Amino acid sequence: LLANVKIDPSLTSRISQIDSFKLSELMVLKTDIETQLEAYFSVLEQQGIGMDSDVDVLQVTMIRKNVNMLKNDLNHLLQRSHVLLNQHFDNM
Amino acid sequence: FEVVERPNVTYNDIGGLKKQLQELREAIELPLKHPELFEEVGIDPPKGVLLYGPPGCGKTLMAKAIAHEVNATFIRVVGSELVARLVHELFELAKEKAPTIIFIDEIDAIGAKNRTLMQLLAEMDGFDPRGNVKVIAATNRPDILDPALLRPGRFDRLIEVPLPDEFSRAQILQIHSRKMTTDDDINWQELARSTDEFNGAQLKAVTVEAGMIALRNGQSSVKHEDFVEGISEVQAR
Ligand SMILES: Nc1ncnc2c1ncn2[C@@H]1O[C@H](COP(=O)(O)OP(=O)(O)OP(=O)(O)O)[C@@H](O)[C@H]1O
Repeated sequence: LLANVKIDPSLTSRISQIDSFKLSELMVLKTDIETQLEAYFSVLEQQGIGMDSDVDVLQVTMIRKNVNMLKNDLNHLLQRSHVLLNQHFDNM
Repeated sequence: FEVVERPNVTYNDIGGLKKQLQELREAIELPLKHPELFEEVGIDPPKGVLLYGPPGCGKTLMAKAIAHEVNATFIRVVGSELVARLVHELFELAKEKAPTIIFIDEIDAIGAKNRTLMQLLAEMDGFDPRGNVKVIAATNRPDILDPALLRPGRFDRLIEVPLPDEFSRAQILQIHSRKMTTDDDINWQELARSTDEFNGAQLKAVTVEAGMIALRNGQSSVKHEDFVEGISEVQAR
């Protein structure tokens, strides 16, 4: 019965730009993605169901799918943030 | 599915996992580099090797490093994202771009105990060993798999790929710190203790978190304190 989730403005737009962002933008993005996931996890706590009636199942099904897509994106964010990070210390 | 012509990942990029990785090379690298020897003595190499273990422990890493050291094409499939036409098409491409290492991730999602499953059994009976296409599968639950997959001539070679032990963790942190200037007084062993029960993925994410803080501080390298804040930061996730 959640309604308290914080919402991620311009996220799906910013997410699709990971490969083209600069490091500072990635830092703000990473923090924002995590803020979103914190909200999703608070909810997974309230049902007491981990990531592993019929309107229950449907929401939980979606909640999970959302986190996974967010995790797959945040993962990409770090893989790219890492490469950009490595370029900084080879630059030097 | 993801195809990589030739992945640029050496064994040098894999922290720990020495015993397992050698087991893998005995099962895939050897019959590839010298298939005749397996015919001379007359024994078939394993067509498929199953890598089971927790996530972010380097199952993909191992399969890419083999594909690298053996100069092969790396073709990866995600098991959940398959949930039969596509399996045939896969192996077809795999034969076409030989040498090829087929990496089936989340195999349990399609191989629990249907159409797509049966297809995979067919495709592996199809191509013969000593051939230059080898299959590697990755899963969490080898218990949950249908016993047809583990029968001989398929995934008949099993390798546990567990979390990094205290020391393996040190390597993994250093490994992701190589391309990154690092102070000489950095205590890699204390870091390994504070990252109890960490995985490879998380340990990489620590190095990403550390180098960020060093950058935010305009340091010319990453200090030991940065890492610990990194571990601190990573812990909350
Ligand atoms: N032993 C290791 N040494 C160095 N890095 C590692 C190791 N294990 C994992 N990693 C890092 O963790 C991330 C995930 O690795 P990988 O996908 O190979 O693990 P996996 O077991 O295949 O995960 P999954 O369960 O998603 O298949 C990679 O970016 C890799 O750099």
